[PDB]
Amino acid sequence: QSNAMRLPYSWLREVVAVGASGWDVTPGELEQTLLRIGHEVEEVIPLGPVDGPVTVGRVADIEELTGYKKPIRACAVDIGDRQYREIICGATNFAVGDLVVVALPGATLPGGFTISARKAYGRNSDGMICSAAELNLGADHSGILVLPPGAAEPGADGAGVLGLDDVVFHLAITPDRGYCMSVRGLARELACAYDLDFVDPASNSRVPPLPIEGPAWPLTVQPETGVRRFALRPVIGIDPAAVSPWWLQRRLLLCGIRATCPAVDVTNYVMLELGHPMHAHDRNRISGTLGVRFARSGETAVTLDGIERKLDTADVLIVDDAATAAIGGVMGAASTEVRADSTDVLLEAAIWDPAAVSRTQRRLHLPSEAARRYERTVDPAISVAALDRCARLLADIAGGEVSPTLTDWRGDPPCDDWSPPPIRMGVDVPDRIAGVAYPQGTTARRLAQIGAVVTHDGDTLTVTPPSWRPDLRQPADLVEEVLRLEGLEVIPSVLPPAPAGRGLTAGQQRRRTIGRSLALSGYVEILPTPFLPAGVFDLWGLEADDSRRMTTRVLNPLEADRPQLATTLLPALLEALVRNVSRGLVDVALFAIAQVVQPTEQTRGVGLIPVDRRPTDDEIAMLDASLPRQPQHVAAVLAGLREPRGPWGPGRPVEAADAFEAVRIIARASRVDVTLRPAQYLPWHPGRCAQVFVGESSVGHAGQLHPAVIERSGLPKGTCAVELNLDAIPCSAPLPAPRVSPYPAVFQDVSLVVAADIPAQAVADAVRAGAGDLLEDIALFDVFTGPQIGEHRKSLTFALRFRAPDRTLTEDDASAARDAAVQSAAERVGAVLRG
Amino acid sequence: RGLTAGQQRRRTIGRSLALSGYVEILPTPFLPAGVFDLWGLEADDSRRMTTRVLNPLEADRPQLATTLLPALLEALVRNVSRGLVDVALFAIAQVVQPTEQTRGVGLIPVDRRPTDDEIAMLDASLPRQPQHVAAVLAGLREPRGPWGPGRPVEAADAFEAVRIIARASRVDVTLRPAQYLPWHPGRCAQVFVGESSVGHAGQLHPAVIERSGLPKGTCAVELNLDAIPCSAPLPAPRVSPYPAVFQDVSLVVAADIPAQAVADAVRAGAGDLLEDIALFDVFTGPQIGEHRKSLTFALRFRAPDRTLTEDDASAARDAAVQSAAERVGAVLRG
Amino acid sequence: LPSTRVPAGARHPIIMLAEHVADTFIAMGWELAEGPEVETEQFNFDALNFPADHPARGEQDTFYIAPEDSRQLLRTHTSPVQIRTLLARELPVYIISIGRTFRTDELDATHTPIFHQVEGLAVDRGLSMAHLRGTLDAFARAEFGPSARTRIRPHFFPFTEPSAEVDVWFANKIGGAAWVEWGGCGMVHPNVLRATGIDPDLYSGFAFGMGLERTLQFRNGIPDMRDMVEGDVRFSLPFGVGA
Amino acid sequence: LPSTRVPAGARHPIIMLAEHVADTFIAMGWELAEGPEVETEQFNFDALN
RNA sequence: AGGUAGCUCAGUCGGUAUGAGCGUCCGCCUGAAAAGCGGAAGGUCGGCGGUUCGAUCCCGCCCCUG
Ligand SMILES: N[C@@H](Cc1ccccc1)C(=O)O
Ligand SMILES: [Mg+2]
Ligand SMILES: [Mg+2]
Ligand SMILES: [Mg+2]
Ligand SMILES: [Mg+2]
Ligand SMILES: [Mg+2]
Ligand SMILES: [Mg+2]
Ligand SMILES: [Mg+2]
Ligand SMILES: [Mg+2]
Ligand SMILES: [Mg+2]
Ligand SMILES: [Mg+2]
Ligand SMILES: [Mg+2]
Ligand SMILES: [Mg+2]
Repeated sequence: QSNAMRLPYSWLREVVAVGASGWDVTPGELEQTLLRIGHEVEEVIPLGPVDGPVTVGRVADIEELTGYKKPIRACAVDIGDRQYREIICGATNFAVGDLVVVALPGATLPGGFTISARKAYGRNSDGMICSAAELNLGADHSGILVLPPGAAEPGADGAGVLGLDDVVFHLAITPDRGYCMSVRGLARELACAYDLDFVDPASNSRVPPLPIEGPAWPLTVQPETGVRRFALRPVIGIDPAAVSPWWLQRRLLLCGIRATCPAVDVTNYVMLELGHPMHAHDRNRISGTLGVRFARSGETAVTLDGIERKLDTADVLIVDDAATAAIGGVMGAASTEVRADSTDVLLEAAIWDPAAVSRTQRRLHLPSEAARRYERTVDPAISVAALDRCARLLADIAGGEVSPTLTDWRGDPPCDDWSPPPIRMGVDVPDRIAGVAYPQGTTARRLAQIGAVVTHDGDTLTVTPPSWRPDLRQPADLVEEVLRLEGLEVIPSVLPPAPAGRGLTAGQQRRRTIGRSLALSGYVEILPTPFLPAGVFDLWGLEADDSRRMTTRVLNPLEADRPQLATTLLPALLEALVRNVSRGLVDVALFAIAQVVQPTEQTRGVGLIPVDRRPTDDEIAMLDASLPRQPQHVAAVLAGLREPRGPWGPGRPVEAADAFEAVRIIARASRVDVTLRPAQYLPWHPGRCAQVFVGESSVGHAGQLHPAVIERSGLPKGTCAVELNLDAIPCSAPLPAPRVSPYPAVFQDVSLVVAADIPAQAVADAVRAGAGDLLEDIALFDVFTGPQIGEHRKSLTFALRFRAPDRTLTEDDASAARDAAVQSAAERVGAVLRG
Repeated sequence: RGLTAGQQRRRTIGRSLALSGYVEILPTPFLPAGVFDLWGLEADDSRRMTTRVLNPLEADRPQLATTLLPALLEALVRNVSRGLVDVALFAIAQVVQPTEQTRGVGLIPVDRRPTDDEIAMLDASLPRQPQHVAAVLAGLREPRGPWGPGRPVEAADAFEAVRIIARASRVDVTLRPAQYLPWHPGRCAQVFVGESSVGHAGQLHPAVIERSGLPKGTCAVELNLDAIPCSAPLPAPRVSPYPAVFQDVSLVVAADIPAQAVADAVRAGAGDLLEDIALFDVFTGPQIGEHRKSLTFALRFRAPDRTLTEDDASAARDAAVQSAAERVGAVLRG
Repeated sequence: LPSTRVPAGARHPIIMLAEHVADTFIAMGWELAEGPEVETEQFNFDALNFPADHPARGEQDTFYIAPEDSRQLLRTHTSPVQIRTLLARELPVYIISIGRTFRTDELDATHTPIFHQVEGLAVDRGLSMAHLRGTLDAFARAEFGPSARTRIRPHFFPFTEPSAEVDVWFANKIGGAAWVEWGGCGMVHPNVLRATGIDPDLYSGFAFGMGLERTLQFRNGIPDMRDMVEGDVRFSLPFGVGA
Repeated sequence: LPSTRVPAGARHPIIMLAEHVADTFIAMGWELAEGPEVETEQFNFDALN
């Protein structure tokens, strides 16, 4: 979690109470205040609680019990007043006299764990020595909690020595507030919320700056690496045996940082307090002058963890005469690493280019507490301040001597001002944006609390944001500061009057009609995944040059074997059909209305277009033309029983004609006419497949799927499918004016014999073309083959309804029209009147 | 705020009936002459209490419709007489039903806003004008084609039109036997939503059909939309991914025990493991016995957290059989 | 006896929720805008004021499209329709957009890599945060009832300044009436206006975006989001035909 | 071959014209109001001046 | 440690896949079902390769799950 920020409430209150003595607030109210100003509190963790005899003790002896597999030891502990207890433990991270926390019988630990005197192993175990995890204090259960020397005398209450009345807040800081990645930032924000005086913990008013009488180390810097400031200050003669005190290790642990040697513990404590990442180097291991430079084409380098990493030409690293020292603000190597062997250190305080750090730490796949903050910009004005704070805190704990020499690099031009350029903004600009009339002077006061100096000049403010707020660049940024501090809840709710809209487009309206029509006809909509099943087109047996194989590919799919984006909706539908069938739902009709992705040769990437102006019309056309074609398709699949069984009969299985009807349902919903012509197009059955035309434009296919496809894909037998390209179906806005004659109709039937492969629709069209205007309706109701007809023939019988517009049609008039239809079918499809 | 729930429902019912083959007509409010005498209605039938127009265009048709069926049946006869004999029509329109409280209100002064009691007076004085939905069917419900000879209109097609309207209204509906002219007394259901009657459906009475010159077997449905309550459900369906167990049960009951009552008894005993129940066979014959019938249901059992075993499903099936035995006297088929 | 020879189907509940959302804004005079699912990085990120080589962009859960240098992707949100609308239409603009969005989140009970968002955009003379709040309240009252209220609190998005998150309060909720996180919103960033040729000193605007699967989850009480995306007919059919 | 076993019906053209008219005004922020067909002379004439 | 019929599982440690259960199909039963008996169909034994005259078995690499 790169945006996380953990810290104890006691540390926050301490920094805030310096400027406002006696400030204290409940954790619930503090949570609501942080949320009101825009800080997500992900979790509020109170420490403990403990009850009963939970006191700090001193181990008197450790008679190691041998013979077992695990190193079990018996320990005598003094709980104060020289009243010794007998406890048994299996931890091996403490020696005689180390300070530990014990839980005597009668005590209770988090949570619901009452300590009792139980017999275990060869001795009596009336109590136990607790770990950080068992006390709800840390996240380490591998070893027992051992306090640093001199934390508290034996007998003190454990709830007070550990501060189990404290609460630790876990916050998720938005990426524009990197200054809140510290106690300095968060404490400043609270002073703004409660209108309190704030003393900056990185201010020189706390302690005077340490003296500078000369450079601390030879240092050359390349200008194009992007580093804005680099500081060095040595601390000579540290005691390796000395460790960090309890108040420092406690706060460090509560912030998620494990303590190691005191030279590194101060670098992490200062980083958490002020926000400036701190790195400790071993001055004894430094050889020659230090240099900041880009890497070579293949210059590898090992880190402190021993992993060598191939660097890029854009990586910023520090390197001396020997080998590489560290990788910018990512991580340091093992060359200058501080160990128990070290005694002389050289602390570094550097601001690195955020973009450079972001690229390197992301490509090398290793974030860090330092990298997360450098990615979000660090206040360069406090480099030496945090350095002097870090050197003084180190010499105080390890018993060293702060060297009065300091190296500082402020760029090729010695930058003295670290504040962003000033911003001009009208005084009432926050008022107009918020819709609230703020009291006089609210904007200037709020912008002062965040650290900006403002100068009034009529109705225009000149705001110079502080150096820790590089996000404040435009008047809009300043507006956000005023509104979030005043509270967004004061903003009223007025409904804006929108002009007369035009409603839904014809395409949006058609998408609804198709959904309603298919749903009413028994189809269940699914949301189709765009990631194709693995090897679906090979299961379909598609040719190598089938256009559907030309898929767009995702570099980082959730499933490695499914990176291709769907060029057709059928695989997703068939996947959902198999899912339903495998769950016992075998009579299923599904549909989907979604776009596909069809790249062409013109599909490619477009380089960044400047965003300081509107892109040109050719640039807009470039971006549109570069994307794969994404037309809207409608598709459906059917398996099992189309009509269920009931008291009416055994139901009816799905047939290819049901897919043909789904086409006509879509056509009717689209108010277009449609013709179906025979076609061979996988994955459809070559003898049960229609290609769908609107006019002379193909728009899709329908019918029963190929039996070989069905078996290879594990589909139900007889599965049918339809897929149409909605964008190929033209929009129609007809204005019918039907002729409704009230005169009687004449009913006649005609039986026509044709070759068995003459489509019935062609015969009907020929009949219609000859019958003329008197023909009102024609309907095929019988298709017959047999010995009465002849080989390779079939007989079609149509019901004809004739009607005149101005008179009662006579039988002779209708028969003349029928004979003309028979003549037409004879000339066009070779029909013969049935005899 | 857009369309009200009632306006939106009126559209959904129109779309649903139109997609199911029904053609909407605009029904005339002037009743055909002597229509209720053709129906053989009793003298005290509430439908005879009509509002009357003083100056109708046709002297013999001054009464305003208390039901939508006469107008629909008139349009059905018009289509049939013009050679269009396979016809399904529907209408969504108000009727006019005066009460004893229906009377005239004298002129209220218009130099000021009328009082609240004056507004209530004017509203209360008008005849009740509830919105009804109605439909009629004659001839072939499914036409003939290369698939087969088609299927004639049956009373079950009117029952399905009820369920189409119920689904469009997002309400559950029960059909109970009833005798209510002009419907066939043996092929007529009264439609309930909860315990509230909302209309009738089925095949029209053969005597009504002959006296009215209607096609044989004509069916009809009429519902009072305003009696159907509005529903805004928020479903959260249980979707178990575990395998289902399929079992069939064949139950013998008396011939006049409604199949829905047997299914409800089976469902009540099967418990939560029962996911779906479907009747697929109704059988009578010498193998069963006189005055009896045999119903066979397909049962699909499924557990929410485990693969259901055959024994677990059979225990649920046996409990359903016991429930149907106690409630409708069902006997397991042997 | 059972009479349904043609069993009813069902439009998807997410689609029906989208339709109700669409109808709500159409009845307020707004219109529906559209955009493709495979989108350029120009519109998904750059024109929306996302910084480059920065965690606010690189740590987005983005599906990138081959090749490496293509700057093509499955859109992580419907906000690129803001750019497309402002480039295609004359001011003033009052639109919503509803479509699929893609994140690299594993499918589980509360996450789905493919979901739907409703985007809102209003650009006009004199628009303020109060108009944003009036629209959210009307939006909430239409999707959750007359007792629905909205809460707004500061947040961050690169394309809004100020930025906020929208919480919703509706009666008959889960464990009683309480605040549920609903979506994000804010005033349109002036860099977004300048990237489309709009004078920020003359025109202002607000935008918002809510996920439909999330909305359907806490409104209806759907425990497992897998049921919303797997296409089991048992999940859809109880919602009705949707005609 | 013909495949439509359930022939399509039709909502009335006047009703559909009404629906389009309604949708037009709804998209402008207007709403639909209703009233009975059998009306008092008070509202049909007198209150209308 | 294992991968074995469509699924779920035993076996076979170089020269006829020994087998079950479910499922599927098929007969008995039922007007037709379910359930039950009865029988049948059903196995390059994980891919890629060696070794060998010959590999489910032994050797190399890799997919897969706990
Ligand atoms: N685009 C944001 C939501 C958002 C839209 C518009 C303005 C602010 C926020 C998301 O996908 O989460
Ligand atoms: Mg959030
Ligand atoms: Mg800001
Ligand atoms: Mg004739
Ligand atoms: Mg004749
Ligand atoms: Mg079974
Ligand atoms: Mg079985
Ligand atoms: Mg990313
Ligand atoms: Mg063995
Ligand atoms: Mg065997
Ligand atoms: Mg065998
Ligand atoms: Mg067999
Ligand atoms: Mg086989």
